[PDB]
Amino acid sequence: SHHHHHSYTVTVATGSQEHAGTDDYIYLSLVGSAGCSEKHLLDSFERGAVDSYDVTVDEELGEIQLVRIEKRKYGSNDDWYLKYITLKTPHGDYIEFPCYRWITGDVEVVLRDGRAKLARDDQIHILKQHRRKELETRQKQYRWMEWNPGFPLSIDAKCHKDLPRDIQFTISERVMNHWQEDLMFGYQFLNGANPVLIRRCTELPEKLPVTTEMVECSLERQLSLEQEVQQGNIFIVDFELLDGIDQFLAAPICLLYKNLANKIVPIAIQLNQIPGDENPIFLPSDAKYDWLLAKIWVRSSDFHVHQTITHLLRTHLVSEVFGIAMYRQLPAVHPIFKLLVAHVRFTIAINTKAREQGGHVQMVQRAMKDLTYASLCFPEAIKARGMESKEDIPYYFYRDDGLLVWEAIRTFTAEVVDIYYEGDQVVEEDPELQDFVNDVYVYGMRGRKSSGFPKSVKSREQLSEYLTVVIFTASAQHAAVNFGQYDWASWIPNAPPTMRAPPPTAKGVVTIEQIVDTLPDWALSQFQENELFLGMYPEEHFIEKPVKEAMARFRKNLEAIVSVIAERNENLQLPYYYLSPDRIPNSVAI
Ligand SMILES: [Fe+2]
Repeated sequence: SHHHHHSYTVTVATGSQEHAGTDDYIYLSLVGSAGCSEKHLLDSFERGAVDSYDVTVDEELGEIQLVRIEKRKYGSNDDWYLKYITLKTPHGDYIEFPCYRWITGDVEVVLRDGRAKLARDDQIHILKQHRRKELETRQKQYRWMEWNPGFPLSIDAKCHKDLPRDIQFTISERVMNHWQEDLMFGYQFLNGANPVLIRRCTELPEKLPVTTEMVECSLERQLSLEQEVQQGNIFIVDFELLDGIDQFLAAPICLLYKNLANKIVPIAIQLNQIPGDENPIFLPSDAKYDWLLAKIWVRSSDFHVHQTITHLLRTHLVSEVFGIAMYRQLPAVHPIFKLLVAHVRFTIAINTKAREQGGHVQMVQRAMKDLTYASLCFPEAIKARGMESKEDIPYYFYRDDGLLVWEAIRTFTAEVVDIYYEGDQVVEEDPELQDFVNDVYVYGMRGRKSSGFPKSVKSREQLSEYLTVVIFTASAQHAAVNFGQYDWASWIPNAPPTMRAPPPTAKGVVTIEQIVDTLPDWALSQFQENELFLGMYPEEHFIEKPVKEAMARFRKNLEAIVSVIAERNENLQLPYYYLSPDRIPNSVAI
């Protein structure tokens, strides 16, 4: 008798997404250590439904190793999303078999129980054959393809339809009123949509011939400009990557100053790289609209770097690399698959629907040189820009909140790594982990030595760091650069997507008219009702108590971080909440 909620006791859970149900014939087989069962027929599996069956075997099978599912068409094929199967066996044991896959009827689906296993744990043929065939199937279905010259390699799929079925689908107001203010312009380099470019200047670049006389009115400590550099109070945003893209663009240098109120404000702007009479150093002491238009041009450049580099290349395409490497080299039963699969959810499909729908390609090609592993290790990357000291640079909330979430994910990956890897040798000898890391280096990052990506991982520490890169990039870093886009780029003058006139080549000439003639004549910033936020793991790939306790500790820690950020934001002029963990999605899904 069959009991449907909404010998062996078999429970089948159908997904809650639409079209998850099927009307087709479902056959179940049990593979035990002492024999296999005949194919049993189950009779429809509706969306959200849990169907339970009582199955009597012809013989005693021993400990159940695998469950097998075949979907024969009843009339027309009907894709079926299977969440999991469980068994209560004749010997009283309860065994859970995580699936979370679409079943199209094209092949048999064979599931391990949910206890996570390294290759080293699988010594009987039944299990070694399953694992080997799974990886061979994965590496035929998930392949590398060069979409555009020089890009990280992506998925071998022209259309979203061609992907394997499993991986298919107030601040605005403030900007409007204050976008002309030097303070607001400076604030965004630390806490707007693109807070990753500014760095501490340690000597003035020869290509920016600014003098203490030019900026004396902006300096407030009775020091020369070169003395202020040496005291660490001068910062720079340099868009030289835009230089040499041939749809009008510039490649500005923007010099900034930490004033006595400890706020970083712009003090000089050169709109192109090569200094000259027709490339002036604009200053806040210039005519109102000279300085205003210089700033708009920097806002335009920051926008384009942000869209193509900060966002697309360094979070979307990087996350897709990690996701393809995971599907190709880690079987479902591997603990790093179980950990990472929720953080690459939808990443490949999002990128694929974008690709199907010149100068932007060059920007990616030029930024590949800086797409390093160290650049993705958030604490080290902050320090490499000289921005680490909170005593020195006190209003860098992207840094402060990133550090806490980076450290929370690091704590979690370490606990997980220590449950499943007893020492450093087990990490080094894990052949699937080594092939996963190697695919990233060789295929995703093209094998470029200067990427700094590890060729192998040989300790628990190093593996924890590497998993934190993957998870932080897909979750926190993506949210910080994606969800402030409506706040900061919905007022066009603060973020022009195109420019209709060339940059001004002299002072005292631009009018409010010329500013209007230069400027042009929300989708990606929204969350969804389904949205899964950092540490929500409804798909139970892990079923074991130790890792489940580690996940609960991870959530509690993220909850403490939410409270810290909320109490910090209570006292702030303009709250920074993009890195509050209740707002950080698990993955790149938008
Ligand atoms: Fe995104």
